[PDB]
Amino acid sequence: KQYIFQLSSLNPQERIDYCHLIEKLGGLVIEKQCFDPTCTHIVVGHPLRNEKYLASVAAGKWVLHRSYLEACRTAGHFVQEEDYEWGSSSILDVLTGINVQQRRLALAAMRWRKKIQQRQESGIVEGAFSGWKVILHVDQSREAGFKRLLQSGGAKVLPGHSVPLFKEATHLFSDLGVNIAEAAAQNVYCLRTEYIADYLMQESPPHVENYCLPEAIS
Amino acid sequence: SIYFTPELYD
Repeated sequence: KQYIFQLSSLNPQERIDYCHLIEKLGGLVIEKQCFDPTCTHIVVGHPLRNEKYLASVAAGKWVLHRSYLEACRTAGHFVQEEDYEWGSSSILDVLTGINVQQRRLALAAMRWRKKIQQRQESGIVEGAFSGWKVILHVDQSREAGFKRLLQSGGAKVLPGHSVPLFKEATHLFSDLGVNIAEAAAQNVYCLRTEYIADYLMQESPPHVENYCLPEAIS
Repeated sequence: SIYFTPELYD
């Protein structure tokens, strides 16, 4: 089996210590600030709505608590992942300070891992955003992160926000030169970026009408 | 932490 890690929401010394442990154990770490779809596992210090966490869920990666690696260190090899998944009872029942956002994030990680891995062995490639064709109009500080997140779950991110693209688009997300009302007039879902995360975080997410951008309202 | 990757949200 392949053991290609990323790391997220960890102290620098934790990251250094774990990079060394993972290599010692025979795995690899992708040391990038951004999400990389080549990875198979991620160890997360704190479940957050950041690029690595959400994109790992969208693709159904193993999303693991740090005690995983400590059990690996003891065993002298990579142990079974199940009891160390953030969404598992073994982790959730023992930890404190987990707020509702984090619990939802942890549970979603496990749920999407299960869903996607049953489709892999069935021979289909299909993340959380499969079938989505997306126009992004988001803060430049954040756009590339959303694009990778969306792509990780199998969405097509369309190039640009020109009106001609609206007929190909299913979703237009914004958190803010884009003619939104024009897209809405064509029944493109014109939605706040929060929908992306809640879509992953929730078994049954609220109706899209709850996330409508201002120009798309009634 | 300053060393945790910022969220994609306010």
